[PDB]
Amino acid sequence: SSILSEVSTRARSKLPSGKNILVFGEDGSGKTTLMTKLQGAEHGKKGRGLEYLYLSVHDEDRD
Amino acid sequence: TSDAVTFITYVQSLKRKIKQFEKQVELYRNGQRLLEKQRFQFPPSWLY
Amino acid sequence: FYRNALTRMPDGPVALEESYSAVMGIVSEVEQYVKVWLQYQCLWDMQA
Repeated sequence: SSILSEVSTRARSKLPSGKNILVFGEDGSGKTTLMTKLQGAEHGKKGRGLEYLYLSVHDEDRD
Repeated sequence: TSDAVTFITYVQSLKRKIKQFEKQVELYRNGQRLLEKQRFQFPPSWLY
Repeated sequence: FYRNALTRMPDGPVALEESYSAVMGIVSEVEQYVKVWLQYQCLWDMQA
């Protein structure tokens, strides 16, 4: 058995993933504005509690 | 002085090959980054 | 307009928190079911 499994097991390399960024900013300190401008959106949603956004990070060298 | 001048004429010959070598270099950065973005399995004997 | 009801919570943030928990639950399971399935892509990375 295996063989197919073990030859599949030899994945050549990997690209970084699974990072994380926290923040604190006081209520209405433009933290949402700064974060939303990072990925390009003019504004997200000023809500209550923990919120959640992206960093769509693109590298041309690794494409 | 024969040994020194032999060294010097050898490095003068290398002078010409320097630029052909350099263009070999960037053409293989071309090829290698291409091959990575073509996602081809680099063999174990591949020298990075 | 009134934005304080979270502190006006009768049961404290627990009802909020558990809600978030469901999210962290579901998404995790999702990627799990993804992960093993996504493993099949390895088949191309190896050549005949």
